[PDB]
Amino acid sequence: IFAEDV
Amino acid sequence: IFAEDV
Amino acid sequence: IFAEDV
Amino acid sequence: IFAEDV
Amino acid sequence: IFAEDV
Amino acid sequence: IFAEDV
Repeated sequence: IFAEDV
Repeated sequence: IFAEDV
Repeated sequence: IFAEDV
Repeated sequence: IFAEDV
Repeated sequence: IFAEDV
Repeated sequence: IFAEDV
């Protein structure tokens, strides 16, 4: 899993 | 931005 | 708003 | 998996 | 079961 | 905002 909020 | 690889 | 169940 | 971004 | 109220 | 996942 890769996840981000940017 | 929200992004994911799952 | 981003919401999920996976 | 639960996820939420707000 | 998913419920989302906005 | 309400999210419920069951």
